[PDB]
Amino acid sequence: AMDWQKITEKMCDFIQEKVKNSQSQGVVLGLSGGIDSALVATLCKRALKENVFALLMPTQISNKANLEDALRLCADLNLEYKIIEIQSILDAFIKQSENTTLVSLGNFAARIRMSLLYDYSALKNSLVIGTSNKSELLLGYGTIYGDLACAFNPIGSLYKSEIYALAKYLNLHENFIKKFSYTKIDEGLKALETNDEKLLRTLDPSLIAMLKNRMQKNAFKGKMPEILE
Amino acid sequence: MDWQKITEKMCDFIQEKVKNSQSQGVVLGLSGGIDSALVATLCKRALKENVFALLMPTQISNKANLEDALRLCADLNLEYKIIEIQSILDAFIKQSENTTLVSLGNFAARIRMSLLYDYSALKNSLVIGTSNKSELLLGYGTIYGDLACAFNPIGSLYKSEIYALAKYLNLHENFIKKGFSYTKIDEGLKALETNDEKLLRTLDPSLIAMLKNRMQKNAFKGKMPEILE
Repeated sequence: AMDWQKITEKMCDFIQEKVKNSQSQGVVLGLSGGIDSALVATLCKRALKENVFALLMPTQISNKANLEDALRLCADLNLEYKIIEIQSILDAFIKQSENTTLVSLGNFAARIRMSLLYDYSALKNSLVIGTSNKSELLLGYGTIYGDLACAFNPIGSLYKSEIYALAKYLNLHENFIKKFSYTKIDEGLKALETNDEKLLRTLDPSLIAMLKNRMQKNAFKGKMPEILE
Repeated sequence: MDWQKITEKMCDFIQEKVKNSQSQGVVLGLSGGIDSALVATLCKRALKENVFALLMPTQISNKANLEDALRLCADLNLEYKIIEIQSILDAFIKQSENTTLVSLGNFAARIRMSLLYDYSALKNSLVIGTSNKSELLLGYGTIYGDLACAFNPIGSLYKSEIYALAKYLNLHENFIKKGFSYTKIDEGLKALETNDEKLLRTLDPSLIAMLKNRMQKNAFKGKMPEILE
């Protein structure tokens, strides 16, 4: 357990600092209906008031709780937004692809969202604020140039488990929390990162072997392209 | 300067990235420009059969760029695919609220990077970049567009050096047409980078003011997103 009031203020400062030190007037984020997203949208409204904009980009719109939740948020925060259903763009890429896996579909969709976010950011003279947490950053869940693309990110050093607790501190709607203590994954991640050789022996070796396996093979995502000299 | 040695250094580099990777080879975008063609030439020398190119013009009618790119592929025995992207592009534009030559170009660049990344998964390969140092310093490229790649062998060579190296490697003349010399821009860029206060007083101040103005406002393209701590 830690100091959320102080953490929150630190984050708002940081957000304000990026916008003041920039030629931009505000930020835009993608808002999917997940806890990270909603957290970042909350902080942004606290920090920037009217200068916030969200794109909601599901691939299909029918009856997904995610959209319900996303929209209930936008209305609640008085956040300006636009729903853009991306199946069409996605179909057009798929027709040019020679591979038809789901993984391939997810990667496209992630980069379609980044392209739209960036297009709107030029429109609105704004920065793109990232929403990846430290767990997903260490494990390389994201797509490079996908949801990993942004100008900055206030929550990139908080583990998933910390996100939950922070969200609870800020009274985010319960649907975010539904769908403090660290999970086993987060604790192993944290132990490895802080070389807590002490907790490490406590933990399950098979788990650690996989946590190590992931971060190793996906480290290139946190790095710039290597230019030869 | 010593092209034979530079060539061999680059081939080593390219081989070193593929060996040290889970990947079997590389894939690049091939537009018909000198950088591209140069990189494709190096790749075939370095990796033989393990190279693949995507040619993604926005429209296909009778552009010399396509002729030149295809002439290259056949001549190098490079495996490739032509993907005309105007459909994907129409699909984005339809969701955009800001029509602008700049807006289009950016979508186009990010479409190409998405297809490159998709084919790279398909072929279990890395995406090799093709930006030269001049374009890197001046911030011509699109972030997460043509700036997105795993690595880049030519990112430290100025445009003027590209031309000379190309001439050394006997690239088809159409690339060169459209004892070497640096352009004014490149020499100013080089002078600034290497703090040659000596050549600097030689040069035109208006030029330098602009070179400085560019690199300053586009330095964020060479940097990762800033995460708050």
